[PDB]
Amino acid sequence: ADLTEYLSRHYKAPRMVLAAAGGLEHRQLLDLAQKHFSGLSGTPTLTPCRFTGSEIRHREDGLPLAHVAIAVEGPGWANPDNV
Amino acid sequence: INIRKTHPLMKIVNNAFIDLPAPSNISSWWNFGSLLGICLILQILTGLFLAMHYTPDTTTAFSSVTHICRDVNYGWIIRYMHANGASMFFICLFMHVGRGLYYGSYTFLETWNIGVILLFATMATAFMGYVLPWGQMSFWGATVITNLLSAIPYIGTNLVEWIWGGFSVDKATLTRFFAFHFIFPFIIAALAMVHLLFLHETGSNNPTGIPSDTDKIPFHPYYTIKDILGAILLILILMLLVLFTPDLLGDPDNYTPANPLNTPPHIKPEWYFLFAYAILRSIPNKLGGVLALVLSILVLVIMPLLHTSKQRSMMFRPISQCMFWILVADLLTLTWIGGQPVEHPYIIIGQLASIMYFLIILVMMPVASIIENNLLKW
Amino acid sequence: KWLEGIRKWYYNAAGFNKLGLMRDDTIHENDDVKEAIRRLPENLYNDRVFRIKRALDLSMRQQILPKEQWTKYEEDKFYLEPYLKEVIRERKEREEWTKK
Amino acid sequence: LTARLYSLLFRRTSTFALTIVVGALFFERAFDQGADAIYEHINEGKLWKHIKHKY
Amino acid sequence: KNLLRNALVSHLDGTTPVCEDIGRSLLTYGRRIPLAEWESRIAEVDARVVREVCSKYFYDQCPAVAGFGPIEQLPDYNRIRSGMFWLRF
Amino acid sequence: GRQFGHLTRVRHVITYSLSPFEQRAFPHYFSKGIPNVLRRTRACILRVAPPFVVFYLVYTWGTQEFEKSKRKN
Ligand code: HEM
Ligand code: HEM
Repeated sequence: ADLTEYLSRHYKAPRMVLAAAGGLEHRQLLDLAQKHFSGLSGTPTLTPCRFTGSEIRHREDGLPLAHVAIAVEGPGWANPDNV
Repeated sequence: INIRKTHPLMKIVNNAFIDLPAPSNISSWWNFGSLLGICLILQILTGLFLAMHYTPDTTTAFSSVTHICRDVNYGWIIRYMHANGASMFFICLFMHVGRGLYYGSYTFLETWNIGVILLFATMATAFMGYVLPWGQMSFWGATVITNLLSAIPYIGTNLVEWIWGGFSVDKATLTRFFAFHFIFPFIIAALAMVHLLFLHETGSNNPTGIPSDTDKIPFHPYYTIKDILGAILLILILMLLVLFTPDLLGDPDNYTPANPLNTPPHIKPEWYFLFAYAILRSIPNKLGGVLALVLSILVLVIMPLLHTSKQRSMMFRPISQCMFWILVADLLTLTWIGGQPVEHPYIIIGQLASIMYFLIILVMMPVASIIENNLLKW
Repeated sequence: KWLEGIRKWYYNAAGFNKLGLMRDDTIHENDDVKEAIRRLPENLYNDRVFRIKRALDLSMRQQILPKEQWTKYEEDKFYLEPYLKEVIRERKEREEWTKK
Repeated sequence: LTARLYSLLFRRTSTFALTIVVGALFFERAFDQGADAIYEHINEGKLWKHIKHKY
Repeated sequence: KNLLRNALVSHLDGTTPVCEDIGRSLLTYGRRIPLAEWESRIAEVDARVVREVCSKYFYDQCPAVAGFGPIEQLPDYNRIRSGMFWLRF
Repeated sequence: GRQFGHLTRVRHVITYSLSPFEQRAFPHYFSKGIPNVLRRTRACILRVAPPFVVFYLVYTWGTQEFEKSKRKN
């Protein structure tokens, strides 16, 4: 029931893109979307997030290699600072 | 790669002050290493300024010290820094020793023995410096302790006319003690480096006594700012002592000039040497007194050879904990009895305090230890 | 016998059941105890270094555990004593072989 | 209040050294003013400046 | 800038990375950027903008450090902080 | 005693640490510090002080007996 509620909540109206690259025709692709995705009938989230900054270590001395990542906060999608 | 991990000086500074693995548990009692170091370099510097303004001769020593404390700019605060810094130096030294004895850090052998040699050196240095102002108490302190060195048969009297610089406390005695007081803290600094070297060989301790090989944190920048905090607390105690009540610890009877004829009634050390003087005059025997004093600090040498327990600290042994606090109160009792005259209740409880000191150390620690070893099924 | 009552009061007031330690987490380590620590199964050894690291943490903050997680005297799983007895017996046997 | 202070005097290091020097000098001035003010406020009367003003 | 151009153009080649780009470019941006506009925004970048933006983001922040394995010699967090900024060291 | 790396052997142990600029300076310094100091005081005075009240009794009794020996005359 939780899985049905998930499927019936998220996948509806603006948040899906039918993408098609390669040797096809845009008219045919629009027509097939118009055919098959009829009856989908789609009709409230995205808060900002907290970048805490901390240190987690999982010490395990029986392994041959040490794996260390370190990150600071990046700008996001919508900046020239990303470039 | 880096400047620090290749350079021959900065490898020493790296294994001392930056990436030394220190335990993440040590309380404020592990600050007195750095406090003794800062007190030692403060003694060296302020004493060096006093030695720039001092003329060591029995005619003009007291006159020159009065010239420092009146005429030279700020000579009074530099002289008071030197004297009360000696007092706070021995406060932090006995707290350092009390830590190292209570938390079972006397399982270290060579660090402990070089420690006891440093204790001998600092006590002899501070006594020679206390002879230097050439007051009445300094004159009679030099006389009585040099005859204490003359107490031993077959070695003594020749040795004491040898270090007298004559046949009494003459000019040569004041100049000899100026030179040895003016050289011995550099030897103390070298043996402090050797002390610290054997420590960084073995590795430090913690209030539990459990070896802390899992949870070492680097020395910088946690314990560096912790020792800066300890240094600021020590300097405010030292400076309030030298700026509000400078006479609260010092002797009133020093400030008379050296008359070799008077012998004042209330002869006493400066307050840090009271218990050494209390073991002495509470045994009516000359060789017995000086041998019991030397046996007291040799009992501090003996102390690693009686660790017959099976924990390390005294955090987890309450019986030995109570016996250690009896030992602390007994040493403070010896200090108080040494700082008094000699009459009948004082005679009795001085004898009883010395006896209970030796009974607590040489007997009560292993009896408490064997009740510990029995009681937890080992 | 009341000496067991002394032992129970002593294990209560000794201060090493406060920090979540068992009986053999506080043993002083000479060469023999280092050998007996090296002679351990893996799970007991990992549980041991974990309890030791929690004890050093709790003494760093100088906070002592709640009532529901003190180690209790009835379930005293002392474990290091057989290996330590074997180390002492082999050491004394080697010493006697050197003496004679 | 704090954000301008961090944006000016605490990003770079040379500006931090400059402001600790300038702050030490301003603290020198105001602190000696306050020190002599308090010390000749609790010993009003028996101090040599007023006795000099008698003369 | 040369490595960015070469990596971007060599990545958006074939069919599958192209269509991945179409999906993630219509969801996140709202429009798929043609690569001439990426060339324009590369031409709007000199050394000055790079060092100012890197002084804005890398310099003097609180990292998230995540370690897995034999990491005893990994520094404690304040050593990462004292290595983050410069007093010119 | 040596440098880091070759001291001990730890299996799976996870340590979390928050940033110091993230968290407050004094976390509840006058709602937990007072029960902690009263707890650590109550767990030590019964092992520290009963020698020192004996020292206080020795000081007062020795003062009183020296005044006993000198205040008859
Ligand atoms: C000359 C005066 C002394 C100085 C300057 C001195 C200096 C130091 C320093 C800097 C340390 C390392 C820091 C510390 O652990 O607190 C230390 C450790 C130690 N010292 Fe001394 N010390 C002196 C006298 C003594 C004496 C007299 C003893 C007793 C015999 C002693 C016994 C120890 C012990 C046992 C340690 C190790 C403590 C530990 O790791 O917890 N020291 N000393
Ligand atoms: C090498 C470094 C030292 C130098 C150059 C030095 C120099 C002097 C000088 C010139 C005096 C005579 C001034 C005076 O008596 O007030 C003096 C006195 C004295 N020194 Fe030192 N000293 C040194 C180290 C120490 C140390 C390490 C101690 C012990 C902590 C110490 C304790 C004393 C004491 C107690 C006096 C007598 C102070 C008084 O009664 O006024 N000195 N020192």
